[PDB]
Amino acid sequence: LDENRNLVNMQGMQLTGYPATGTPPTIQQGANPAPITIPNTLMAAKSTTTASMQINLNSTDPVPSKTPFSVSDADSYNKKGTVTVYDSQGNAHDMNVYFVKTKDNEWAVYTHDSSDPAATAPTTASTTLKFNENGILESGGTVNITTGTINGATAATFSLSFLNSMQQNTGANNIVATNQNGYKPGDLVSYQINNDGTVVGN
Amino acid sequence: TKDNEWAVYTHDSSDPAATAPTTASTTLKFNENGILESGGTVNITTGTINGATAATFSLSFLNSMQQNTGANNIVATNQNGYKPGDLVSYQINNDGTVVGN
Amino acid sequence: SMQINLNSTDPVPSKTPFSVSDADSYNKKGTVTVYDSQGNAHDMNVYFVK
Amino acid sequence: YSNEQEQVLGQIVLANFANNEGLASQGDNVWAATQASGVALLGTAGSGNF
Repeated sequence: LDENRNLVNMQGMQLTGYPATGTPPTIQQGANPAPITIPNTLMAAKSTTTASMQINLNSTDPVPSKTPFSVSDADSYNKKGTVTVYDSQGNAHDMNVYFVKTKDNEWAVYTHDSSDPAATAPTTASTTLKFNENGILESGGTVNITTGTINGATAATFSLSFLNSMQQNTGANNIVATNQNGYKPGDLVSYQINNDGTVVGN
Repeated sequence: TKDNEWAVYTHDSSDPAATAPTTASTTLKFNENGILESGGTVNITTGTINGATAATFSLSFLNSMQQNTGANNIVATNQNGYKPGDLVSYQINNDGTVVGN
Repeated sequence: SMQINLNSTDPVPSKTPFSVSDADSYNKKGTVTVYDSQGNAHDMNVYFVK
Repeated sequence: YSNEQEQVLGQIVLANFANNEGLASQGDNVWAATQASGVALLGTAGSGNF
């Protein structure tokens, strides 16, 4: 690993391979070979854009007792999940989501912020989840949510899709997984090579 | 001082009769993403020492990203000045560039 | 010229509109490199959707 | 010190090199910064790369 951080043999003949571009970068399969380098610089934070969250719901979920929806009383909702989003400067915001069941095959979804000091607790339903007779999501599984500002940062609206959900009596209710394509900034700390030649940075 | 705005003060810790920075040497104003926009360079002068002329020069802060990088940490610094010194050894590099040390 | 083999039993891409950022909307992405008059190579990305 | 106080006399610097196995030995168990070996690239104890 020479002065300019280029993978090179013991004599000075720089190593070559398929260059990778994108975010997340992908190996351009047919690209012309080019020298492979290891930039010590840091990659800038990318704001959350596509957050997804699966959930395992129950058919026998009771209707909430207190019909006025809120965020204080735990009885106001049947299910509560949470995800994390990133601003344009690497700040982390917490997005809460509430599922309530009015009747069968129909659910109401309410988003909420928990980091903005100027975020008033809402009651409007973010969306509706419609389900099959067997417990398969019908539609209403695509939402766009914008956060607020945090110490001089602009919000980043992300697409929240409750894809491949199900409500088929999994006992209680629980989220299968949460994810997105946003990340904080960070500096290079370690690099490796997999058993298929794809050089990996950490 | 506020959102996307910092003030930059300076002080020569070697001058015997230096003064604390009353005002700002410059002001850094950052893009919304965290990209530096203004206050990139500033003329800075120091004090004379031991009957030797003072140094007036430029101090630049370009390519600085304040993007929630954990805590504060200076990434790099650079100048072009050096103390006088004598020769120790030379060499010949891989491209014939005879360079001293 | 681009000789390429295509899988017959591969499925239709999930996302119906053609995206350019994620592979869910295209079956196979290849890349060739052509050359201009001045000599600056241009990367032609070919996207294949069944 | 002898009045229930503490002082700091400086910090140990760890100078990671961008190029290991490129340093040159000039005597005892000691190397010197050379070309094809990297700049000093100073740094503290536990911060990140070190």
